[PDB]
Amino acid sequence: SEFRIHHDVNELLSLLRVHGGDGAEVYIDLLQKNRTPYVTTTVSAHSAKVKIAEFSRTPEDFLKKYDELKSKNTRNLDPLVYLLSKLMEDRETLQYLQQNAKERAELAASAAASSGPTWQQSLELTRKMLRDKQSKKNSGQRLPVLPAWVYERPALLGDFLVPIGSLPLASQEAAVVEDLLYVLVGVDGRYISAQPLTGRQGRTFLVDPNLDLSIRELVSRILPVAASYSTVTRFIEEKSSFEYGQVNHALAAAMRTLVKEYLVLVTQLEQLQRQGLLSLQKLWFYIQPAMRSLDILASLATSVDKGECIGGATLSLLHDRSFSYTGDSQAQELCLHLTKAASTPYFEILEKWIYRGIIDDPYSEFMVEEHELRKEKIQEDYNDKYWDQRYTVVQRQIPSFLQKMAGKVLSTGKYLNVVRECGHDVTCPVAKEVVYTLKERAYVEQIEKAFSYASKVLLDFLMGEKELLAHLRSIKRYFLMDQGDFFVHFMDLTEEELKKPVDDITPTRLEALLELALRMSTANTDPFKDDLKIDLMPHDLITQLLRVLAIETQQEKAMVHADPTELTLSGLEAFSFDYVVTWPLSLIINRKALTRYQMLFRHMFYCKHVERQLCSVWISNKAAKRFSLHSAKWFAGAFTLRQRMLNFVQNIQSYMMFEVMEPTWHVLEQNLRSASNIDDVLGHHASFLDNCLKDCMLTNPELLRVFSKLMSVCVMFTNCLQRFTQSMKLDSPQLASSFEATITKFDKNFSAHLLDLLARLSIYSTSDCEHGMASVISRLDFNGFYTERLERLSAER
Amino acid sequence: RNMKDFENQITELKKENFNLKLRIYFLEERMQQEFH
Amino acid sequence: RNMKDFENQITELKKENFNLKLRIYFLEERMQQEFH
Amino acid sequence: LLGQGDFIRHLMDLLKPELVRPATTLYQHNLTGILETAVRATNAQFDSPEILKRLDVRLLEVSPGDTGWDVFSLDYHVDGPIATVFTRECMSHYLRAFNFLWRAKRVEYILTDI
Amino acid sequence: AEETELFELAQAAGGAEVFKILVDLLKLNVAPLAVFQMLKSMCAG
Repeated sequence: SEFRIHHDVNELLSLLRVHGGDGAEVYIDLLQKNRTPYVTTTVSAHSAKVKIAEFSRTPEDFLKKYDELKSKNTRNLDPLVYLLSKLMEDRETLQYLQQNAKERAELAASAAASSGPTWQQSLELTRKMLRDKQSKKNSGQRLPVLPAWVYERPALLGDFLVPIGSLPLASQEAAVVEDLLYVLVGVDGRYISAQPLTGRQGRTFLVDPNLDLSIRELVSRILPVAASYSTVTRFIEEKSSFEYGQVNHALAAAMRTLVKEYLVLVTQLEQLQRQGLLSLQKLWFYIQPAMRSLDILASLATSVDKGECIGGATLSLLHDRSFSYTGDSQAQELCLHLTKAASTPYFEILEKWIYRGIIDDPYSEFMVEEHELRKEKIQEDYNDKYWDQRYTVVQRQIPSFLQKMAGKVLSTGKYLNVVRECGHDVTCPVAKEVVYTLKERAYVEQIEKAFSYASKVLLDFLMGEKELLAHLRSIKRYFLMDQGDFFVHFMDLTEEELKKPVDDITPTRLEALLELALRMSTANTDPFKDDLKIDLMPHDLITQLLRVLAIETQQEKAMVHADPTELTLSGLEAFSFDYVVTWPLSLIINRKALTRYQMLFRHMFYCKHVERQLCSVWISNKAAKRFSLHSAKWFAGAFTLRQRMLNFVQNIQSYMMFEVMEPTWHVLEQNLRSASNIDDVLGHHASFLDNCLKDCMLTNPELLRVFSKLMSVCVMFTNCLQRFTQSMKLDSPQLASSFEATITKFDKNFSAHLLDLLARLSIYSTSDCEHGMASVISRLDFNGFYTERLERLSAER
Repeated sequence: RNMKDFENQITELKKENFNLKLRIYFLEERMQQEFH
Repeated sequence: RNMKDFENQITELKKENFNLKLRIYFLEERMQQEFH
Repeated sequence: LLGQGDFIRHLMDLLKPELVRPATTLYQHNLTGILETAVRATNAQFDSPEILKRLDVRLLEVSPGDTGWDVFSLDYHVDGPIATVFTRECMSHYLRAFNFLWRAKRVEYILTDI
Repeated sequence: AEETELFELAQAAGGAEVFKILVDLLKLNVAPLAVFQMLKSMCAG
């Protein structure tokens, strides 16, 4: 999709075998500047054709094929002409590309060497193809297939299935008049016959070869509407099929009105023949005005089936043919009525998808093709499809008169089906109908007003019936710390089971504690306290983040491929929360966003687990006030290093908590306080998410590893420290050898880590500028007895 | 023109690549889970 | 900092973004192949 | 046009050690917040945030032999019809006029400091 | 993507490799000249 272009860029670079230069890494940004949700790739086709013909080697075949392709009316054709002439002009690109294509063909060759139409049968085949593409495309919808007696029982459309060489000349004119009265009725004459043709071809009219040439030529000149009616009857028949569309059946019925008038005019002509007062000039004098009326609709129907036009593409062709028949008001006003009649089904469908929001496409003709999806998946998958591929948009089934606002229309329709999935759908407060017009500012203005009212309704419903701001408020007190009582309750209780190894403890115990803390606390203000939970991260917030950050650089498979079964998980290591938000209600909570809020809570829980551990170790050495101020020397040095690292912990906490948490939270609160629509909310949510992706300094792999090593060393130090403090309490191997004035060894390791930490906060943060450096590296030397060593370390770098 | 704009572009490119890599990581996790 | 550091980083970031796009395209193609 | 002098006085108060240094020691985060802090302090406190967005910081070329007070310069975003007014040629003219104004402004500030 | 019509156009070109990835790009609402410039950028090699 969005990267199908990147894939195509790489594929094109490979196909061209372009080694020198920077490749398409910039030309892709050129296409990124040449992308739009609408299409206006029409060029001055006359100018492009002239340029192409000038550059043509065999222009006759090119012109014939160009006429056939414009008759095919395919997409991206004219923009291809706008590229073709631009490449014939780019003679340098032309020479380098003819050479590149010859080389590609030579390479492929080397690799290979080393390694008549039946109009009725065609109509039946097309009907079968349309039935198949309607049944299979519906894929679970009843196909209102008409009785096969329609394809049978021929002549249901009603078209065509005495010597005259010696006849008197005036009698010949009158007899030819009578025979013509039979011919123009889709019927045989007495001297001029008709023949069925092969494919969508005209009724090959024969004529008395013995007839007078001047009369025969006059007949041939008047015959032109003969095929215009034979084919018109075929067109009114063939496109009536529901597989030819119900709207195209209306399109054929509309033509029925005029073909009926053409019949009525032939009937009134019968009145003059029944008066015995018919003159060939009066026929032609009258046939001239009406042959044009037949011809214009004959050509428009011929193209309407030659392009197989259907859906909004057919409406596009109709509006095109309208502007193409602009210049003949005898055709322009008729097509004005034709388009007006056609709009009814189209504008009703759009308003059904828009004015009501309920797209209903039995033939799947509407642009907005709602791609069905299960809302259960999005509640658990980090990938989301509901908000992206729930209401897909079919580009081909779209009229051109709304392409510019088709995107806003799609947004309104998506929010309308959204309120339907929310079960709170109502008709729009204004439900003015859409009328076909060559003008489009009316439609676009209606679209804008509808979009405004749709925002006013849907965004209001969102901030109301869902009230996701309260869910964010709890997403802050819970899932973002900020609930001091809750966090204290967790520390006082979950310390028991987080101590037990990841497997050692029972999740029944964990969920029981999760329930009991709230039952034994004063934080009942959570009205949605049930939408919090406990999850077992099957990785470390750091180990998973390590494999993720070290992606495609040196650990795409060196560490991304790492499995946690070979390792042991800490009881606190798997600790993580879970949440539940409905698909219609609070659908903003995606598995990816829950993953982000849980990764942030994971770092927060590692931090608070360290904080409580350090605080406990400090309280554990509570005898020093009464203990010897000198004999506790192996404890006084540890008391000093305990604040040496306590400051580092408090600083690393408060920095993010005050410069990473408050900014994201308050800025997202402002953005949501001024959010407009669903996309606006998604952006204001990303203000707290994407910005929080680096607000907590979560994007540097080297810094992540350094901080993890520091945390691991401080944890080990407080572990052997707890072992020593417990041995001291009881007396009041590796663990028995973890007290050898080990404060010095721990200082050597942790201080070396902190040296590299300050080195990173100076260098890597200097290369990244930012206030993070001044807030951490500069925060690291609050007094001169923490900066002098850092200043010497900086010199020693 | 500005040079601080090039600086901010770096931050935006970093956040964009971070979201891309988060999608890649979640996708790889899903691929490993479903295929194994 | 310096003027050329930003340009060199931008060039590297663009190359890395194109590589990320290709890798995400491969991942999405694998997702389409397996799950569909 | 090197108009409201309060911003220049802010730069004198702060950028004395940074602009004094050679162009090889450019710092961006501090420069970005220098003007932001002095916009609310100097007479440019009435400058609209939109005006501060139209304004920016830029650099010309690489030359370490010049002190930043002579070397360092600003930028401005010309957008929409404002971009159609400050044409790239006109943007060049505006930048050159600002360059001459800053050359004399730096000389004047150095004289005041002397 | 009307591969039949793309090949028909390629045959009627009578010019000097299918390059239908670019046809996909042109049907991806790509500019008929922004890619024209990239055509020479890549043709330079």
